[PDB]
Amino acid sequence: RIAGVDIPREKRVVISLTYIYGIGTSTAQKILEEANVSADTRVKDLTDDELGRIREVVDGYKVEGDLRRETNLNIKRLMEISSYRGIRHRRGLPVRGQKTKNNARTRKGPVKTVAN
Amino acid sequence: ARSIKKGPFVDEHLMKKVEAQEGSEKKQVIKTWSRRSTIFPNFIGHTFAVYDGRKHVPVYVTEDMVGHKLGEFAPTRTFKGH
Amino acid sequence: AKTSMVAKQQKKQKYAVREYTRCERCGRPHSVYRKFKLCRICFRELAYKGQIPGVRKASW
Amino acid sequence: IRIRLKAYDHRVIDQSAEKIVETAKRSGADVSGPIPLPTEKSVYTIIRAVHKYKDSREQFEQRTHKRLIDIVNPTPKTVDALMGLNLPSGVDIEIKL
Amino acid sequence: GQKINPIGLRVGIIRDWEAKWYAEKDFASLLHEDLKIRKFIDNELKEASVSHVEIERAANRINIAIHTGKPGMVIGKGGSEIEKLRNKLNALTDKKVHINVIEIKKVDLDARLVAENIARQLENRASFRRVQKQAITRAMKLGAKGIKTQVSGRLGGADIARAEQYSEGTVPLHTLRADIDYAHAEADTTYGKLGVKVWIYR
Amino acid sequence: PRKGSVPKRDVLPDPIHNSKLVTKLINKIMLDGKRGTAQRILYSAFDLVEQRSGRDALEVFEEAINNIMPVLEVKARRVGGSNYQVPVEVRPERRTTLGLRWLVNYARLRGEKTMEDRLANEILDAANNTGGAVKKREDTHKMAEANKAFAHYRW
Amino acid sequence: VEYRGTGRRKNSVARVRLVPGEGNITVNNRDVREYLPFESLILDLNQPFDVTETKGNYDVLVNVHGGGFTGQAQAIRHGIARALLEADPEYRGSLKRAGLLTRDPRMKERKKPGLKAARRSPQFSKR
RNA sequence: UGGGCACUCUAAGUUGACUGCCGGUGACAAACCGGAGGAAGGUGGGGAUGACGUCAAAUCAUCAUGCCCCUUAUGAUUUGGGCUACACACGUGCUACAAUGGACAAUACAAAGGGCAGCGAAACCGCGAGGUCAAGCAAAUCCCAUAAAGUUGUUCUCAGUUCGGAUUGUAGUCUGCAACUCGACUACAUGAAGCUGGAAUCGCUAGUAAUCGUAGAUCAGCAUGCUACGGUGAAUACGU
RNA sequence: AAGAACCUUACCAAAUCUUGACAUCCUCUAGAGAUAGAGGACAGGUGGUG
Repeated sequence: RIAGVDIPREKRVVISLTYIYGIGTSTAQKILEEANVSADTRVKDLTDDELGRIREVVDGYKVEGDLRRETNLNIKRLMEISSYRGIRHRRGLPVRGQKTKNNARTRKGPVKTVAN
Repeated sequence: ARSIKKGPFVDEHLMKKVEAQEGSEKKQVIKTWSRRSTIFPNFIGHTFAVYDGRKHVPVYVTEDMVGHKLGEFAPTRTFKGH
Repeated sequence: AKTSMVAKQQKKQKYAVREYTRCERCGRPHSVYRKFKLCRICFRELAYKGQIPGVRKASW
Repeated sequence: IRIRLKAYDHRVIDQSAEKIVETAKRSGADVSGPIPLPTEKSVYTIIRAVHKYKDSREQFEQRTHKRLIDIVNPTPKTVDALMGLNLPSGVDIEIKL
Repeated sequence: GQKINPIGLRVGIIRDWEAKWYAEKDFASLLHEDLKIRKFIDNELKEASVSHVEIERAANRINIAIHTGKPGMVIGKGGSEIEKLRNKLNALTDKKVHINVIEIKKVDLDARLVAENIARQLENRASFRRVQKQAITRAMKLGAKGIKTQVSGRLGGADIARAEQYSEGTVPLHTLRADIDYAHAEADTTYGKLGVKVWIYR
Repeated sequence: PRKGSVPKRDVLPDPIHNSKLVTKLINKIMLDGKRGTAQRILYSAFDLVEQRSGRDALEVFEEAINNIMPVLEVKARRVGGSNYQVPVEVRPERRTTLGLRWLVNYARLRGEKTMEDRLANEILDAANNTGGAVKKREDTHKMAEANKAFAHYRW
Repeated sequence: VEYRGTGRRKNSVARVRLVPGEGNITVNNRDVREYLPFESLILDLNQPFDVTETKGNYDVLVNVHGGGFTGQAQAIRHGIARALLEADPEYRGSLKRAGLLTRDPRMKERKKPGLKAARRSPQFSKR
C-alpha cells in the first residue's frame, strides 16, 4: 500500500506500482532510479526501509486524487466556455475530430439501433 | 499547433482592431472573419462577432478562453437530433 | 467551371500553398504527373501515338 | 576523359557505344571499352478507363540506357575530333573532362 | 473496350517515336513545345495532305520533318510557303529552322490521309457506304495486303448510332511483327460527330 | 483431380533423428511460415518425452504414430434422401497425414503451460493408447465398423 | 585449387570456392552454424556432399550476397554441385539422379493486377 | 587496399527446347505414354495481346460534340463555412483478443526504386518527435537507409494480465499566412470493447495460402488505400 | 479522387462584378480579403440530354 492505494502484492515493484492511478510504467521506472530498489523484488519480499524510500518519491509526482481532480476541471473548464471540445464532451462524441458517421463506439457507447 | 519559436498566432489585422479601442472604456461588437486567431490576453472584456459561415455570433471573452482560437467558440454546424 | 479555373491556376496565387497542378493539355486537376505535366488520360493518348519520347508499353 | 552517353533507345546507345571509340582510334589513342551501365526504368501505372473502371491498369515504361567510354590516352587530335559526335538528336552526351 | 490501339502496341518494337529527343530535365516544357508546334501545324496545314509530323531537337534547334502527300503545297513555288511556316513557328520561343518535306506518293495507302479523305466527304452529305468501299478498293488496287475501314455514329443521319465496317484482304491486328497503319478522324455533321478508323496493312 | 494424379512435394530427412516423418511434423506445427519455432517445438518435446518414458525419443514417436494412424475411413456416397457413408480402407500415405495431423490438433486443444509440453504430453499418451489423438481414430474405426453394410457401395 | 562453381537461388548468388581440406563451412568468412540460424539449412547445404561422397573434404570459401538465409543456403548447395563437377567431371552420374545441378526457378510471383496481390482474390459479396 | 578484372554483376549481341531423338500405343494419320540428354520437355514459367457480338452497361464532370436553355447569370473574383456533419445499416480493410506470446537487451541475411535548389550524411542538443551546423551526390560514385520477421539469452506464468491500445487530460515537433472546424507526429498520465466470432460466406492445389518489412506515384504537410519490391513459407490434390 | 486548413471545390453564407475570370479583332493607406485610392461584336456555362 502506497498513500492509501494498495498495490498488488507478490508482484515486481516496476509492475505492481503501475496499479496506482496516475503512475504508469515509465514513471514507475523513475522511482527505482531514485529509491534504491532493484525493480525485481516482490512487494511481499520488499523491506520496510525500501518502502519508505519509495513512498517519499511517490508523493513528489501527481499520484492520486489530484490527477483525477486536475483532469476533471480541465474538462469542466471546456464545458463552461462552450468550445468545440467540451460541447462534444456534453454529447458524448469524439472531441478530437474523428469521423462520427459510422465508427464511434467508445464515445457513443451502446449501439441503440433504429429500425428501418 | 504552431511552435514555441513561432509563438501564438493572431491575424495581422485582428489585434489592430483590438489595441485600437483599448484606450477607451467601452468594448465593441467588432465583426470578425478570422476564426484562426488565438484569443490573446489583451482580448478581455470584448465582444467578437466571429463569422460562423452565415452569421456573426457574439462572444464575451473571459480569462479562461485565452489560449483557444475564437473559432472554437463559434459553432459552424447545427444539429437538433434525428 | 472550365476556362476560369484554368486561368486561375495559370494566374499566380498569393502564397506557395495555394497553387496546384492541372493537365496543361486538357485542364484536368486530378492525377496529373510531374515529369510530363499530363493527366492519366492525356498520357495514354499521347503515348499511344508516340509523341512522348522513350515511353513504351511495359510488359515485364 | 570520362565520356558518358544516356539514351532512351537501346539501339542508339549501342550505336553511340560505338562510332566514338572509332573516332578515338581514328587518332593514335587508347580508349576503354564501352562500359554497360545499369539502365533506369521509370514505370507508370494509370487507369485505362476514363472514369470508374478501376483494376484495369495500363503500364508504361521509359528506359534510359547508359554507357561509359573512357579515353586513356587523350591526344590533341581527339579533343579536336571530340565534336564529331553523331548524336541522333536524342542521345545525351556528357564528357566529364 | 475491346481493341488495343494498333500504334501504341507496336511503338518501340517495329514503329518509331515521332518526338525523338532527350531531356533529363525540362521534359515538361520541351514536350509541350512539341504539341504546341503540332497543334499549330494541324490547322495551318489543314488542306495539305499532312500525315505525320516528327519533331527532333538538337543543339537548341528544333528539327521538323513533315510527311505530306502534297509536296509543293507545303513548300510553295520554290519555298515561299514553307518560309511562312518556318518563321511563324520561329516566332514561338526558340529557332526551328529545319523543316523537311517528305513526299507521300501513295496517298490512298496512308491511313491518316484515307481517313481524312473519307471524313471530309462524309461531312459533305455522302454515302457512308460508298466512301468506305471506294477507298478500300483503291488501297487494295495499290498492292496493300489488306485494308479495314469503320465509320460509326448516326450513319446517314439516323437517330441511332451504328457502325459500318468493311474489310478486304488480311489485317492481322494480333501479330506484332506487322506494320498496320491506324488512324482515327472525326467528321462533324449537322446530326453530330462521326468516327472513322482505318487499318491499312502493307 | 480430373486429369490423372498430382505428384507430391517431398521432404528431406530430419537433421537430428533422420526421419522424414519428424520433418513433416514440423511442417504441421508451423504457423505463418515460422520454421524456427516449429523446429524448437519438436526438439523441446522429443527430448522431453525421453525424460518421461525413458526410451528413445524416436522409438516412442514411432510407437505413438502407429497408435494414431487410422486403418479404415468413411467416405460418403449418395443414393438420394439417404447419404451412404461407405467405409473405405485408408491408403498408407493418407494414414501418416492423418496421424500427424491428429497429433498436433489434439495437442493444441489440450493445455498445461506451453506447446512443447502439450506436444510431449500427447506423444506419450498416444503410445499409451490414451488422449484425443487415439480417441479420434477409435471413432474413425467405429464409424467404419458400423457401416459395413455399405461396403459394396465403394464406387 | 579453387573449384569455382556458381549457384543461384531466388535472389542470391553464391561464389563457391572448393579448396582441399577437412574443415568447417565458411559462409562469408563465418562458420555455417553461426551463419545459418537453423540446422535444416545446413542439411540442405550438404546434400551434394552426401549424394556423392565428399563430406567435409573441402573448405568452401563462399561469397554469398542477396536473399535471406534459405535462399543463400541452397545457392551455396547449387554452387557446391556446380563446383563438385569442377573438381571431378565424372560426378554427374549421381548429381542428375538426385537433381542438384538444376537451377531451381521457383522464384516469387508477380503482384497480379485486379486480384489481391498474388494469385489470390479479395473478399466477394453479392449486392 | 595497391593491382588485376580472374569470379560476380552490369547491358548488348548470341546459343539453347524444335516432339530434334529412343522406344512403344495408334501407321485412318494426327496424336498419346514413358525414356535420353539438357539449366529448362512437351504452348518451359509469367506479362502484353480481348473476334463477330452482348448488356440503349459506364463516362455530355478528362476532352470534343448534334440539339435545348442561362447569357448584369446556369457566368465571374474574394473571406468564412461545408465537402470530415451522426438515430443507425451496408461493403472493403487494419488492429488485437497473447505463452508458436508480451517485454527486455545484443546479433544477422535483400530486392526494387527515388533524388538539385532535392536526397540530405557526420557531429552536437533533445526522453522523443525533432532542431543547429553540415560533407557528398544531377548520382552502379553521395543520400534516403536502417529491412524486419529471423538467431541468442533474461524476465514474466495464464490473469482482462508485463495481452490489447481504442478514448480522454497535459506539454510539445514539423509543415504551412494560417492544424478550431479538419494534418501528421512526439513525450507523460488514462486505459475501452475485445477470452478467436452464430446462420451464412469467400480464396487457394508453390514459392502459392499465410506471415514480415522496404520502395514509389500523388504530395508544403497528410495512406490501415493503390502500385511495385524482396525475407520466411504447408499438403493431402486418391478420385468424378 | 495516384492526396478536401485556403486552393483543389465544381456546394453554401456574406463582399462584390457585368465586353467580364479568358479569348478574337477592335512602395504606402483603409478594407476578412477581393478590391479601391495614392508611389462591341462576342465570350463564358464542372448547365441538360451517354
